[PDB]
Amino acid sequence: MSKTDYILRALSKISHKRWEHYIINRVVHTLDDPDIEFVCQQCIRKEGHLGKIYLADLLFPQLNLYLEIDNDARKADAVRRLDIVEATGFQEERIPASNITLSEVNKLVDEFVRLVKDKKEELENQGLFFRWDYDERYSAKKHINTGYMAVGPNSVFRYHRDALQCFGYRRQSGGWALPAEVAQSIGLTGRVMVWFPRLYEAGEWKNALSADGNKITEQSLNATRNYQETWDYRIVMAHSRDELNRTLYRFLGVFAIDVDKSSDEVKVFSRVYSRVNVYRSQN
Amino acid sequence: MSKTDYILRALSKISHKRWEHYIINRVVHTLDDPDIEFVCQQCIRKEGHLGKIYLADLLFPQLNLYLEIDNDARKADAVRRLDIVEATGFQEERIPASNITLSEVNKLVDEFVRLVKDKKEELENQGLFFRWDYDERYSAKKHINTGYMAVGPNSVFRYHRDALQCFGYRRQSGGWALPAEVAQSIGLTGRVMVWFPRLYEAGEWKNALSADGNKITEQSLNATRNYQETWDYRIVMAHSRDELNRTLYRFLGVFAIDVDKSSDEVKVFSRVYSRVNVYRSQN
Repeated sequence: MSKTDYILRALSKISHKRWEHYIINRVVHTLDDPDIEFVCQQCIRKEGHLGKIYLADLLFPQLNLYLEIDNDARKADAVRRLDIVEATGFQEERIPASNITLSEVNKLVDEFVRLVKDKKEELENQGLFFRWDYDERYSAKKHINTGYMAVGPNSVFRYHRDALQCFGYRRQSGGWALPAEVAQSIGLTGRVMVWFPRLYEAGEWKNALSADGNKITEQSLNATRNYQETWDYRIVMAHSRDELNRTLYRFLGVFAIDVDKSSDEVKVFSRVYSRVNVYRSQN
Repeated sequence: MSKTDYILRALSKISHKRWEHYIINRVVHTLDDPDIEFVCQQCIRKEGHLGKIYLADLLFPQLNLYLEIDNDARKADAVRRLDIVEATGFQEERIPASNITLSEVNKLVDEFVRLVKDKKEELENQGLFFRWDYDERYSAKKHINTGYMAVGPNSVFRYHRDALQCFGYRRQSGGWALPAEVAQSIGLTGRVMVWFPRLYEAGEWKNALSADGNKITEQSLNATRNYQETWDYRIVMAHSRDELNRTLYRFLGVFAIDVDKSSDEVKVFSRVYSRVNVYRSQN
């Protein structure tokens, strides 16, 4: 789907909520910068472990900013396809969709579009800002540039071959063991794999994700596939879906078996690191 | 329906056509002037007697400007509710919805929004520009100010009492005879009425409007209501409908019986004047 195709669907998909459509459409158009990513109607986890999902109306991946304008339909469904993103150290600006006039409302938008304008001066003054690159939407490139990978809007991957490239894949269905070299290089101590899990009942696994974002539970339905956990860390790239029901893999963080809580039938993994360095064979 | 309610439905009703929604929404927002009327998806007759209806995407009543971006669904239906407007001496600017990039497309919008910007400098320099007045959307006020009334977006009226006020109604179902005073005052010579016709089969009349806009045909179904035309001019304010199926009365022009072509059963009226002065008992 083309960038414009993307841009044109983004602005036009918000016709349910009339107030939201205005304010979204105003700001994006107002701003008139095609070097700036924006996401619409992205469900979200916010600061503090709450298990509560919020709907962010505008999110700018490349600045840690989202706009909120104050739904159980979407929230329940996105969760259902793990279409969530953890937006921590993400600035929240807000706009009230009640008890206000347009002349004030698009004053706020006028103010907020300055933020977006000004919070990009910093990232350009500090040489951290990298112009929106749509065609590398779901690739490694960003991550190899940065050298690390956090939970966020950025760490999403179309295919397995795309996340494994951040961990030395040169050539990857199911799981991939990092070579002991890279494992140690990126600063994980042990025996380490990337896991591409389903986080629901699927074939022979009834898996699950805590509301927290912080505990994976996995339960084998078939028992000939009960096993002993030999891995010290799992880097988890969970199966999830688009608004258009396409498969993406979301980086959930680096997890590790909780051994007391775990069993042969039912293992429990806790989240240990919410980011991870990425491996380039350098210096 | 509130102005904002209007403004917010206007921008948000265009989600069928993705290219159109962008360009509409860009320009209106881009322009950011609440002292400017705009209409969306207004079907239209254009220069030269063609009987061909076009869809104008943006129309600014208070400047004779509409934007077109290049449908049989709407066209057929609007006609069906006489939701047409004759836009003559109306400037046409155009934008191609095919074989173009966004960076160019919103260049055009950037240019076109200058026109809208600059074609309002004239009407302010020449003291003719009167800031958008939504709550008098369908009233007489405009017309009493101007002193005359043309076919156009402006000459539309919620109730009969609203058009008859332009012709001396002080207090009006069916037809209203202008007093001989006003008839002569506004410069029509004869015996003159305002007609509020249905322009289709309705109860005891199978009426019709030529594709031209220029000939009303009326045929009595009941025959005890065949009559001799005694009126010299009919000022016609035709029954029509909103996008939301509310009744409005559109000024079609000043018409007169074509006597050769007419009959007892079936009278034919031709359009003689496409505007009309309006009566104030002055000087």
